[PDB]
Amino acid sequence: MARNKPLAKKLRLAKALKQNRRVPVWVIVKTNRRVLTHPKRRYWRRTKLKE
Amino acid sequence: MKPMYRSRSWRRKYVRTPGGRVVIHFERKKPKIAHCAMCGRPLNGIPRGRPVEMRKLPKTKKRPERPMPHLCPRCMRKVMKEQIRAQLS
Amino acid sequence: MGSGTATFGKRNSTPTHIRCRRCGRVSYNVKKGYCAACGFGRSRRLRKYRWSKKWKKKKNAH
Amino acid sequence: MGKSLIQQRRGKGSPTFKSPSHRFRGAVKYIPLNYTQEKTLRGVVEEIMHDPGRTAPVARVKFENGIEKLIIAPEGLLVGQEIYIGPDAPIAVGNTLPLAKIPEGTYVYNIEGIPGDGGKYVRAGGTYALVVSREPDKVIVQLPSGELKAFNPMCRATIGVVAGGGRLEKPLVKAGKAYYKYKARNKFWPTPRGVKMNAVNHPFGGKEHHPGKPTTTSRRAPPGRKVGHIAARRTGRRK
Amino acid sequence: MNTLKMQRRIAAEILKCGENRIWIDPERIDDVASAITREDIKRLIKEGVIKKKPIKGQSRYRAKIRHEQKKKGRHRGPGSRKGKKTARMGKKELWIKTIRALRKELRKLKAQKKIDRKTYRMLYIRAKGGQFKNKHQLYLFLEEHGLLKK
RNA sequence: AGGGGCCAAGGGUGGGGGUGUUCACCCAUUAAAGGGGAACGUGAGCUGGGUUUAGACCGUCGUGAGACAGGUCGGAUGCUA
RNA sequence: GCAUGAAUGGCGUAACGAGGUCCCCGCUGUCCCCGGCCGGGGCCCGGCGAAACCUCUGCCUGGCGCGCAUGCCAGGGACC
RNA sequence: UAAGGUCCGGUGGAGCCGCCGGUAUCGCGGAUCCUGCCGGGAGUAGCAGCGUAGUCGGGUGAGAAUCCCGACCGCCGGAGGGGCCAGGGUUCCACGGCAAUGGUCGUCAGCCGUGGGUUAGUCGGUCCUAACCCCGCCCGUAACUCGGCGCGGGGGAAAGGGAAACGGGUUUAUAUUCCCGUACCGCGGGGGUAGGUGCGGCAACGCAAGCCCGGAGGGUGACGCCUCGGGGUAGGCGGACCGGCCGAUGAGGCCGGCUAAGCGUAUAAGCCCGGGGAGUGCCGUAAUGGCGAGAACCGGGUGAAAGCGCGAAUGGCCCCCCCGUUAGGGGGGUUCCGCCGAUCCCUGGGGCCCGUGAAAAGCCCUCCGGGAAUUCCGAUCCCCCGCGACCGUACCGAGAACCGACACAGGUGCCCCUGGGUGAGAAGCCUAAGGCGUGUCGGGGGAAACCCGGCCGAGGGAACUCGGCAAACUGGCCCCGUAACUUCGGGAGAAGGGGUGCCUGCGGGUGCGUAACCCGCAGGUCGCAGUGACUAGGGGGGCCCGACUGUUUAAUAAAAA
RNA sequence: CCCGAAACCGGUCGAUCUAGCCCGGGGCAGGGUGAAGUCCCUCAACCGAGGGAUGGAGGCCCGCUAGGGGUGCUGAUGUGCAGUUCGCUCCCGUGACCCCGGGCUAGGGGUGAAAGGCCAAUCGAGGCCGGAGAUAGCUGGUUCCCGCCGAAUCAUCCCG
RNA sequence: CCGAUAGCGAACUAGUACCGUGAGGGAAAGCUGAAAAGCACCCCGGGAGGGGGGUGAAAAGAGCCUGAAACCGGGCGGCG
RNA sequence: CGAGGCGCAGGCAGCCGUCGAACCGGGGAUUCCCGAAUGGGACCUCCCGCGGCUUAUGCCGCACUCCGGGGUUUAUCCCC
Repeated sequence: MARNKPLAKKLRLAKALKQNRRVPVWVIVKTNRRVLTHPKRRYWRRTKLKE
Repeated sequence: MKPMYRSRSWRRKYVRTPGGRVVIHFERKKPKIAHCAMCGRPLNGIPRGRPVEMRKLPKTKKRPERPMPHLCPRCMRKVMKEQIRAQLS
Repeated sequence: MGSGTATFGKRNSTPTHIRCRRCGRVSYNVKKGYCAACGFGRSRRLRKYRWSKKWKKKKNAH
Repeated sequence: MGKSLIQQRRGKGSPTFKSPSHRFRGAVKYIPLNYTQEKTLRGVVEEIMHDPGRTAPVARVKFENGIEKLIIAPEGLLVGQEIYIGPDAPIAVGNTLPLAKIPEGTYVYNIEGIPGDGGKYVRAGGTYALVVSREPDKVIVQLPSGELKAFNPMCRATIGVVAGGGRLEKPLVKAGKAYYKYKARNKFWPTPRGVKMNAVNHPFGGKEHHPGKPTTTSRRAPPGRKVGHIAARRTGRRK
Repeated sequence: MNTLKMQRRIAAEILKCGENRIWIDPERIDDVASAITREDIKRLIKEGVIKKKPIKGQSRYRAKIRHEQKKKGRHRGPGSRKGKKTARMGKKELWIKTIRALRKELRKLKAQKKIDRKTYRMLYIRAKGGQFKNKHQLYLFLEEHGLLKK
């Protein structure tokens, strides 16, 4: 099917997805150069996981 | 559908939509012949149907009128001869 | 098994190891029902050892 | 030194050496809670089946107190034969009675060794025990090996012979058909020889075909060294 | 920018035809570019800017002439043949065919009264036993006997 | 037509049959079918049959593991200067 | 029989084998003896772009020397 | 002497010396040192080898061989296409871009940025239980997060078992789920009537079921192997009619012509039942074979698929003639007859056996019936009111989303295995639906040497070499004929020899009436060659070893082991 | 002084690789040969003889069906496409066959049609951690300068 | 005592990124300036790229204090 | 403590605070799911047997294993 996620696993996948953003520009102003790179960036292909 | 392998509950009829899409459907397996069991013979006046279908169908099909619908009339043809001999003595 | 490693390796596909209900590391082996890291399923206790492993992360945390 | 041997694996009860118990069929019980004396008990052959792991045919019997149990099938049984259990069972084939109640010089099988333990003796295809002599003290019965064991007279047994004779009269034919039989039973196979097994694998025999030390082994020899002709009294076929 | 890659897939589902069959007018690329919706694609279908190629069919002429010729006993000499003898015609299958008529034949005759209950047994039984070639032969052999002929 | 000796390397000094064979044995030719050296010329050229891996067999030896320049089948030939 | 031999199996064997060895017929560039062709590389251009490894370097021959030298010694060749 | 000290200039823009006494994780050239940074190699190799693909106009943009549109030229054809399990995890979809990423460019994208999307009473999970597992308890152990038994309970298949649903429509993205239509599960009411808790028929048997808590029992759930035959229809193709098209001549060809799940009413070989009564004993099947424990033969009954109608004038195909910057539309007509040939699917026989081939949930029946019954009762019959606890659904599923660090020529399950031509064929080639030209770097030198794939070589016919290794030859099919040996089964497709095309005209078989195929025969005739292509065994003999088939050092040894 | 290996041992962690064992499923174009079994005709008193049919078995054959294996080319590659690949050729291809999912067996243990093979790029005893900075008579290295003196490479003993 | 190739695994986004089926293994990554004035306005450029002018001082102009060596371009001297 | 704050984190925007914030101490409220995880199983989710209560949804309290005491058909079964 689907497969075939468990509800929770989708919660976890969703979280990893959240971590896989790019910071916003304004924080960056607030910082005035700065913590960047966002360090977690996870690529779907590039990386695994956990499950 | 979700079953791919041609497993037993899987088995297939071709179905047409008019869309001309032509999609595969599963079919329910075709009926095994209930036995007398007291002597092995397929039973007259006893249905064939799919074991699910018998739930939502009629009971008339599921028996003959004579006692022990499960066994054949001739095997009952033994059993009464015995029952009386048993009441007599 | 030896070489021809590319030819071989279609399993791993199946998973036997996860984020654990108890610890959260990547070792709750679905098949055994045992976490390699924490020891959940196997024991009431957390896995901890003289060598250690578990301890090392904790000290490191301090 | 070398690994545990082929026999030592067996003993573990590990699964290559574990009998299936889920494709295999019932065991014999005669049941002594309704006793032999003050009998009550006849039954009807409900069906006859082949038991895979006995390599013999076996009977399901429907008793008239309402219990269903298997009894090892006699030759020349019909489905709807009545089998009786007790001493006041008729003296005929397939009927079960105590040894004392059974005549001398009649063929008998399924003999008890402790009264009321359900048959622990003569339960193979086509072979049979002979009642040679009977005395109220002890009844001596002659076993399939030619060898006489004394049993209590209040053991049960069934009159007749076992069914499924000729069993080794027909051959096994090929390695395929044989493979098929061993799955039906349990018997570690294909089984090779120790002689071209390496010195690690097995106590006797090296790289090439020749035995190490003598094949013939002690009766006080170790586990894992008790292979070959075990405690052989003689060997060969000559003076 | 200017997609159009989806718009083709979408058009494909509305038209219920293959992607490869879609014809977009070359003069009207700009108009299809501004097509975002299916409803737009549907407009463009009516205006004749989005069309379907015709589905081909392989010609059977060449088959037909062969089929007629093979129906007529031709193109089947020892030099066109590719399978072994039984292969064209299954030796069990033909026989399975052969015997049923010999039996129908006798059966027809059983109702007609021509042959007594007394000949038929020998004949029917003879048919299982392969004496008859068949229809012509059965007719001949009984005719020789006399009882058929009556 | 030889035997034996001197000068002389300019040129020539082969083809096959057995053998893993350098050697050697033989055949028919040939004018003659010479010898030796070059990492026992020549594997960042080939070939890889043999010698001396890991599989196996026989004989001998050895209690046995196991061995043999005894016999024997099989057993990879890397690199962009 | 340097140093065979009977269930540490002897002998023999139809059928069978991507097994070892030998012969014959057909066939055939394996060979006498190589040519031409074709397509992909090679080779050039444009864009893209690594590695192995790295004391140095225009030698050759002899002698010597750790006895198997571009570099010592003596000649010769020597423009990049 | 020197280890090292000191001064000037430039740079730099806050800390720093000397002496004396102390102290040490105290001085670096090597450690196939360790780490970090960097050059040559190179602007070289790779960006080729596998069935070798693009190309012209035009659109867009700063920039176009590789983005898009059309035309034109190809590959693919059980897959380079379609649907999916695992697994991945937003890769999906839209808009805006190109610094990086993509074996090259890039205006594209799977990258970057920013937004958005997976909706379920009737699909599956969930339930059952398997092989098997765990827990408590009993016990062991010095003891346990250890250990096997015996009890008692609980768990165990997203391809077993199993309640019930399809079609059409719509979305940028989802849909059997949202919508529309039609259908229906479970439970819970209500209202009627069969029902003095069913009437009516000799019988083989009739449906508008059988009041009821309870437990019991019994069938069906329910299972190994392979033929053959019987049925179903997905569906391939000729003829005829209706439109669309292409078009020397206006022919022939291409194309659209469809009917769902759910119901109602019908299934019928198996299998029973009456009548009758086995004469040299008869009869049947494709076949083995049945019969006096009921034949031959006549009437019945009885249980898979299948047809028709409902579902459905619809809807969905297919055209025509008008409205136009546009939007939203309108009116029309066709939407058909047969006969014929097939995978599979379902149903009987039958052959097999030193595998004799799990359970239960659930149904259906029956035994008993705790009680309620005549002011009655009950609802399997109808019809009708209400409701649906929970998780999953995107996309991919692959010679770029999996796994191999790589978008790796690898290799991992199913299903479409019956598209047309071919031909024994799920074979090759070609070709249709469908997909693609991103198995992602281009261009040039007629391109010489050399190297890989491959083609052809006179004469000679293994002289090569350890060795005919490699390669060649035979070749499909039909006919003839067929040795030694032999475990009589085989050897054997021995060997060797002949034939095979097209056309024109016949005959046979099966059937029904000229269908659908198949098997022969004669004449005429062309080529070098008729399996002309593709497909497609070289043969023969002695000897050694091992009986064979199988297995073996997964990855230098497949053998005699 | 510093570094340097093959071990050994103790406690742990793997059967998603792979081996066998078990449950429950699935896959395998087409073609050949033709056994038992059964039938008939003609000819014979019988003994049998000749012919033809029907049926359909096989650890069976052919086969580049799918799928499994991997013989030769000692070819192509050999800083690969690939840490075990490619094409032709070749073996098997209804089976002692292949395959999926579940489930079992763990390190002197398992498993093995048994090669010392296999048990997750690691097997004549896996991996991880600890003992552990093991210890080696053995290789390599051991860094500022200057001044002064300046060797022995012999003897006896020693599992040396 | 050490002082960012050092000292705690880790001066920080650390037990992170990442590896491994798992047990377990495991980095690197500190410095603007007085003030952010963190680059307006003007010229150029397809241009988010880059150059001139604009700060006490930009070898203080965005991992921005200093700013070595290897090494790379150009230029000067010399050789060629 | 007391006159600015709104964590690391200098942005933009807006906000709060004398009826005294931020902050510090003490006390209190809320404190998901999994976890010894205790009703049962699980791949961090799901199902279920009682009893209380609101008309219903909602909501509140409970049933693994010892010891101590009860209840009763003394089912060793259930309750504090």
